[PDB]
Amino acid sequence: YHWHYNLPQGMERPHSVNRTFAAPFQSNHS
Amino acid sequence: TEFEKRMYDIRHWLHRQTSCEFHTIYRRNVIHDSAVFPTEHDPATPTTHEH
Amino acid sequence: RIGPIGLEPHQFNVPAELGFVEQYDNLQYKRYDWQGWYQRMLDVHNRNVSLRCRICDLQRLDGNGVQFVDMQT
Amino acid sequence: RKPQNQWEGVYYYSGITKRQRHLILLHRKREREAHMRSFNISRASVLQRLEQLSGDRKQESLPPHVRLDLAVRLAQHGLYQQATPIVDELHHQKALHAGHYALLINALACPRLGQRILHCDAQCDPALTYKLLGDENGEERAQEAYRWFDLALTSLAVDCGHFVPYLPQGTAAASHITNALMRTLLTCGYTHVAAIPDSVYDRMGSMGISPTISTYELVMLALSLQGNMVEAESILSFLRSHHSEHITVESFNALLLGHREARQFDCCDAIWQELVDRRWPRASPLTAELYLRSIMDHANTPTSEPLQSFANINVVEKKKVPLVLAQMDELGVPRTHLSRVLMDEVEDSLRKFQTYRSRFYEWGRAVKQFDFIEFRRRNGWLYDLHLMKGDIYYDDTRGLHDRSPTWMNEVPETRYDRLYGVNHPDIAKIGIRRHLNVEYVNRKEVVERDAALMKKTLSSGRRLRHRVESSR
Amino acid sequence: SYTPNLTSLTNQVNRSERLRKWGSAGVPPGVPRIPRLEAKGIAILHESPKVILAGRSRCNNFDSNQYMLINKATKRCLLVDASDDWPDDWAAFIGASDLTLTHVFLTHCHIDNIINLNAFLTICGSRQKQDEIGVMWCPAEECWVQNFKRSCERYGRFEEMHQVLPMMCRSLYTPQHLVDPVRNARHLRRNDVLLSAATNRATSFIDFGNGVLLYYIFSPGHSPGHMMLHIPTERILFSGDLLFFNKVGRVDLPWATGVRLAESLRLLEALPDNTVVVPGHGRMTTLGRERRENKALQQCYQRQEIGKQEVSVGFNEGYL
Amino acid sequence: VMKLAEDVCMFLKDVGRQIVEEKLVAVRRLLQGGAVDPELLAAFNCARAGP
Amino acid sequence: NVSYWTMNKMVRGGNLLVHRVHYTGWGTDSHLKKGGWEHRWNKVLQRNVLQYSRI
RNA sequence: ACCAUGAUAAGGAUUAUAAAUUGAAAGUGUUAAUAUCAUAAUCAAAAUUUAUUAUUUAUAUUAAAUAUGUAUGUGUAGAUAAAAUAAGA
Ligand SMILES: [Zn+2]
Ligand SMILES: [Zn+2]
Repeated sequence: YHWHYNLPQGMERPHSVNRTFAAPFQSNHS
Repeated sequence: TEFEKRMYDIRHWLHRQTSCEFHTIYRRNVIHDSAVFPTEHDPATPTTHEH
Repeated sequence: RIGPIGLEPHQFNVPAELGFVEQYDNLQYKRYDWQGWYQRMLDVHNRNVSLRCRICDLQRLDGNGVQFVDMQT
Repeated sequence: RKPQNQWEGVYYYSGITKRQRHLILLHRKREREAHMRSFNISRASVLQRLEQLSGDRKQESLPPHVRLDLAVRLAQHGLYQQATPIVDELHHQKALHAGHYALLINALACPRLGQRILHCDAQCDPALTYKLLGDENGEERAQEAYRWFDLALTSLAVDCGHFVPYLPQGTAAASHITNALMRTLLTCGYTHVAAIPDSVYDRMGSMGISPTISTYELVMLALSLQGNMVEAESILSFLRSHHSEHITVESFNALLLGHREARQFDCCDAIWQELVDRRWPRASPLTAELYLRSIMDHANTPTSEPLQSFANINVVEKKKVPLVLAQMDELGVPRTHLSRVLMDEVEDSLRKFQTYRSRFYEWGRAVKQFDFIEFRRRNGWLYDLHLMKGDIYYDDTRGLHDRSPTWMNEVPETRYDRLYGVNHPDIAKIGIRRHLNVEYVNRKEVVERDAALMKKTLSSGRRLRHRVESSR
Repeated sequence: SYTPNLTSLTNQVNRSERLRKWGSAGVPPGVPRIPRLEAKGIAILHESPKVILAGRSRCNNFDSNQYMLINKATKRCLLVDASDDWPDDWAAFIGASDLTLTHVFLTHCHIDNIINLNAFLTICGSRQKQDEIGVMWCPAEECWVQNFKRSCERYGRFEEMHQVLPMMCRSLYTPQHLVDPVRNARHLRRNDVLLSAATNRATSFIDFGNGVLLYYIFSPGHSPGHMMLHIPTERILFSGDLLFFNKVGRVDLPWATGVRLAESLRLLEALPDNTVVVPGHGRMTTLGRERRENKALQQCYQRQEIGKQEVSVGFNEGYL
Repeated sequence: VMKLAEDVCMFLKDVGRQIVEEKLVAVRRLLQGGAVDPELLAAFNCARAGP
Repeated sequence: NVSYWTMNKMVRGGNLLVHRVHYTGWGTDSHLKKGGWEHRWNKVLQRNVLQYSRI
């Protein structure tokens, strides 16, 4: 439900979303 | 700048509910141009408190 | 050491320090519609830059041979 | 509220459309056709110039400088066989001199065919141009380069006919032709670039010819193409000790090229950071090309000890590309003097790792975040890697309890609230009340409510105890 | 709720109905545990020379009730629908009153009844260490004990998900395990009672001790196996989910029939009006009050008088 | 913040040792020998009157 | 920036993270224990403005 | 909204055989009286803002009077650094 304060506050797993999905620049304005 | 790039990217793997801010004290050469900012004599009519 | 360098005798080189704060959010204001004004609020609050220079570094010779800062200077 | 992920990066646009990557490939094919068209027009012009001066000047003997001008132009365009009867009669008529022989051997390395190979075939890789020039008669041009070197040293002994037992080996012309020989042998195959530091260099030492700075740089470039870095850095270490005034850029260009072939990317970083530090000799655009290509070869290199469990790790080396391009602005290296093959990969690293202050105030808006999610939802099959499928050193016996008064300082409010009935026989040890041991904000109010509930339960239980046995 | 198959994920109205009920979240917030704050104490509801009824109202966030019958002579206590968010007061109450917990009665096996049943047998079973507690239930509720884990996923009870129910264990009515000859705390539960649907006034009872008999009544419609408790000597009827104050149980849940619930309301018309009906939810009432001012019982007999062969009565908004 | 300060310092120790070492290999090549920049030579011969 | 009724329900709800002190003390900041509310009122002024030599 | 909440008062016990320490102080059980509106079909009291001869309690203003006779509260408050007219029938 949450993370307790006496636990080690490490990063659980890294997230690579911008390198798996290479998105082109899309704007509604010209 | 390779260490400044590595120092700035520590924000992406910090601990839970833990933030950080960066202080940078570096040396930088400053030019005092004595032609743009010249050392001139004081004028004949000096300034007063009314200015 | 970055900064411009003057070779003309009417330009003196002052080695000086610059201290500044850069702060970016990563917990709550990392990205949402509030990130635009919060990051600007962090930059305006951290607008201070401290220009520090020793008077001992100002006591060097100028391009004309005279000292830049003497005792009366 | 459900918490947001703080180790999840901000959704931002780092990529190109399928039309743009097709249009980059379509435009790059047009200029490869343009350099192919530019070479064959000038190659046909020098061949028409050859047949004109052979047909209409059949019996009229040409002046020797016109035949010398056509012989170097034939050798520059890769036509070495059409030039060897011209140099054989010019040597026989004794019209060639010390500078003319070095001009012909330098022309034999073909610096017009290498321009076509660079832009079209080698994909603008300066290391691959030496690898591809060795196929178009690499052994054949090397034998004529050795033959013209023997034609040169025979002519230099006639031209020098005191220092009489030390001529022409002590002159400036002997090393200039020997530097012209090593420059031509670099364009040949692997058998001849290996002979430059071993066979040609010992022959120059056995002949007693004093080398120059261009002698060592071609030997360092020859050892760079072989992949031997322990000997290539040793030559510059000899140059760092003895002749440090004459070191030019090409010794650094050999070492940036050499560690790129040996795939020692940590070494080629230190050479570039050294060149930024000393700022002399000046960084050519060949320095920025050889260093940035070493970054892209390091970035596209897969690792095999984590075996890419999450993503590619070496793609983070493209984050150095905005740092190097900022260093090129102060070194005086123009970024427009980069090749088209490299400039697409440089701007590939720029749109992936660079942002401005105006964009950083607007990149985290929820409209751009939710457009990233829907574009991943609509067409994620087009852009995805997964969808393709004290002091301790003097301490040893520690001094314990040194009468440091904790009562001069004031920390009096360290009261702790434990659960009611730990040793009580009626209250069980295990229970859902054990979850009350992890509670910090309402620690005082919960356990006093818990003690009031347990005291009234044991009171109501024991008053029910006394009522039932007194009635029976 | 149910398994997200292919047509439920490709349906737009599944994404639309989850927007109407829960707003922008789309996920239903569960039914959480009552904390140690906002919780009341155990009350003594009835004292009689034969037995003692002690209860606690609103012990869950389902607004369920927890009761216990205390026999004065045998010092034997019996829990009815053992579902309390804190079964630690109940262990301390039986420990301080010199009582012996022998069986646990269960009217039906919904999540408002057996959510903390493994917690009830563990905590009260640990205190008798310094004969185990039985479970009395009906085998028609076998379909609801298989979906006990599904009900805990929808109502957010993740801590009670990975818990095998004690009534699922091998009892005397089951074949035994053939263990290797080279452990019967979970392998065999000898104290287990399976109630039969053929409930009569003659032999379908539990001898509680000192001459009080607990006649269990099979009354489905809200659930497949719904066993009421009737004490005719004390005018006490544990209806469970069948009858509440001015309302009856739901039928809009699976294995709940409206015409079975109307037949269950007709089988209590022979009991007197001073029978204090003790429901599983809300306030207690009398059976004479529900015969006068309950519209669900009024509609049940009005359709019977005008000639409806299959009278279907039941709620769609109320208690689980 | 105490356990993060052990996590960031060990990160900046191994990174900071690497960047100084690749700088240390550049100083020891600059101390072995090199050619002086003519822009650096013109910087010393820039003032009109010297000491 | 809430009232006293909202602040207790955020404490009793467990949303915010606050540490409880004895109700007759001055907490843990040494500037508040020294001079009270007015001394901490001057310390924020010393941090925000008066530590900078303005130009 | 008529649920079975929760607050009040009262009685019990265990340990100090040390002159050391800044500091010899801390944990565990029973009866009376009071009280109990959350599974249901709405709406602006002081949700809430402002003003007029008028209703108060407070706010300060606010005085004479020796001819005789004369005028005692409960409370409200601040931090807290004295102590034996009542029967352990
Ligand atoms: Zn039910
Ligand atoms: Zn129920």
